Amino acid sequence: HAKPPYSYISLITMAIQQAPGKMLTLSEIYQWIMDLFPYYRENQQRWQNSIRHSLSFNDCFVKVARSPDKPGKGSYWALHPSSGNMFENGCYLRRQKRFKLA
DNA sequence: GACTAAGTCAACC
DNA sequence: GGTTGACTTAGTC
Ligand SMILES: [Mg+2]
Repeated sequence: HAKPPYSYISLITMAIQQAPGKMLTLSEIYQWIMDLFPYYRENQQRWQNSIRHSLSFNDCFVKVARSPDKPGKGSYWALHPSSGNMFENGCYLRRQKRFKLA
């Protein structure tokens, strides 16, 4: 296929938002992206590292530790509540200012 | 075409 | 897996 019309930032945000808990683990971020965008069924070690970079680099995704083991392995990732509706209203490729913190 | 957000590669933790 | 950074790629005005 051709590449979906969304940035990883957009992708990760749709994945978190649809989450029943509004937070996912890395692997669950990967699974959503693959369940819906067959394009991402390929080239995995390239884009999966780029998802990790996004999650760490971007202030709009903060991690939320697990507690009582649950399944276990891997933190949870959620959206900073002060992110606004950023990749929202028709701009999924380039944000008009990336959410940086202070 | 600039300006700066986004994606790559890759070491380290 | 989660951070970092140096550097490239690319959307948008
Ligand atoms: Mg982050």
